[PDB]
Amino acid sequence: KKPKIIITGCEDNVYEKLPEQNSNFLDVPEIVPRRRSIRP
Amino acid sequence: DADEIKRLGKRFKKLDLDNSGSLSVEEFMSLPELQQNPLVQRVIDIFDTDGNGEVDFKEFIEGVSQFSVKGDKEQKLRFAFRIYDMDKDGYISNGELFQVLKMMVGNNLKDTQLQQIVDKTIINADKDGDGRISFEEFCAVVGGL
Amino acid sequence: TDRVVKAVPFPPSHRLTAKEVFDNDGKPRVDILKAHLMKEGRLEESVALRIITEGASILRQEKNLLDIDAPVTVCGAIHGQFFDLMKLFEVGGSPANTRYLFLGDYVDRGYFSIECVLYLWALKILYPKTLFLLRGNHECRHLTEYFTFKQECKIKYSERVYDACMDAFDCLPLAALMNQQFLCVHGGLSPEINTLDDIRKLDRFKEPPAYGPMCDILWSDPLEDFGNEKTQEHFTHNTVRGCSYFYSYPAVCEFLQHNNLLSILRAHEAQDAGYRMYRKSQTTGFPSLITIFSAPNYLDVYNNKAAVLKYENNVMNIRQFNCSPHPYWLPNFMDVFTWSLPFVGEKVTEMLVNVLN
Ligand SMILES: [Ca+2]
Ligand SMILES: [Ca+2]
Ligand SMILES: [Ca+2]
Ligand SMILES: [Ca+2]
Ligand SMILES: [Fe+3]
Repeated sequence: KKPKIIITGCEDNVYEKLPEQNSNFLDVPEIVPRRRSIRP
Repeated sequence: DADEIKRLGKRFKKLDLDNSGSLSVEEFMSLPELQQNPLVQRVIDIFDTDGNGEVDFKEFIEGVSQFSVKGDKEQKLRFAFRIYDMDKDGYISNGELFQVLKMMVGNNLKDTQLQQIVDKTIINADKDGDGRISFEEFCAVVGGL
Repeated sequence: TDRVVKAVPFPPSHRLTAKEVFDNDGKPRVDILKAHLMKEGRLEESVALRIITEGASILRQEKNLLDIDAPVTVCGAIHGQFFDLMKLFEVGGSPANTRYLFLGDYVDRGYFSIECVLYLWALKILYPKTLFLLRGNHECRHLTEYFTFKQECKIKYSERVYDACMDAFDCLPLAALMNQQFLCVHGGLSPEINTLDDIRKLDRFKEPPAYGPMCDILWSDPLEDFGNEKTQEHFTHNTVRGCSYFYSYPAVCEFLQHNNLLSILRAHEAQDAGYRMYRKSQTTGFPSLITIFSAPNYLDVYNNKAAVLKYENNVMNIRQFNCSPHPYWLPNFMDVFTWSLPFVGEKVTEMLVNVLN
């Protein structure tokens, strides 16, 4: 009596990549295993 | 201290390539250690107090003197405020903050991303609603939290 | 008259009042809220505290183990992605005519956590019987002061709003029993929870401790080789999280078979496709474990899809969706004066250092 499973997919994400920070200029700080989040 | 005036006169004299009593931007850029620097022009504009496009020896001393250890926190923040305030109207507008930041960031941020943080900075730091940040509004965020 | 770029919207400064948000019956107007929040518009601090308190009152009444019946949409971790939350409600169905069960992790990571809390708390007030919010590992006082949520409340609003959320997260239920078939938690199982009454006996109104079943409800994770185990150790130390346990495939199957359940819906772990159905249980025929992740393009670098689970008409429809454009923020909500002032002080100093020689 198990239910039916259906996947309704979509297209790939469309986002904007931050340009690489030239350390000579005023650069933006960086943000910080790849599956689970972060320990306390 | 008249000793410092005589000592800085020789250094001001070497920078004067045409010996005109004033220092142009191209005479400053003769220094190889000032090429890679986005705020050389802003300092030149702050030191200049007439609009001749040049810093004379009286403008040279008046500008350099604000950087000695003898100076309260208001002197240092006065010059820092004048970094963003381009037209020298006493306040920093949205464009003046976007323009100066555009020099320092180069191309590490796009125009659409630099403008967003500029507006939200003024929005959470404009205690009067005039659309600009004043010197007291500029000090309430710098130095401490 | 002095704005170079007009391609981005100038955020409004008018704080929404108590009359523009709440109607004459005490019902929050979510239409004015969504339109204002998406423009990065702030609310009045009295209104922001009012939405938190009236919502936490409804959350304090609810039980530790909620009874939810199909049809109901099951969401995963949001992680402060408010502009992706707007697409989640369009994929999973409007909340005015669709049941919702969130599995926690509404704050931290994404720089729109307070926008997510205010909007989900306003739907909880407007729909106190059809929308349900569970607790994650991030809805505590320890992680929010470490993952920029406290900074988000102090910059956008005030520290008093942060204190109200720490008292509202304590009211979030721990688990949910969906359609008398699935156990819906955040992290997973616990070595101290054999029956569903063990979930009911817990005092959720507190900060999640480092031990006990309440910590394992929000922090535990499945084994990396869930379903293909070397041993039969049901619960081993979760070495990735530093706390709680790793639950195995025999552990979940024994739990599903002991309480006569089908699967265990959870979040707490990121998935490349927004979902993951683990190994089928030999005594059920249905996936014994199902991870749901509702954050598309996690941390703006993962480039992952996010999926929602719409269980209706005996069909478990995992519906995926991609990300949406969101405004830019400097790390830790830093202004442009704090960011550029060191560069101003340094490069100007280098000038006179070489000018004066
Ligand atoms: Ca000259
Ligand atoms: Ca001059
Ligand atoms: Ca100005
Ligand atoms: Ca002002
Ligand atoms: Fe989590």
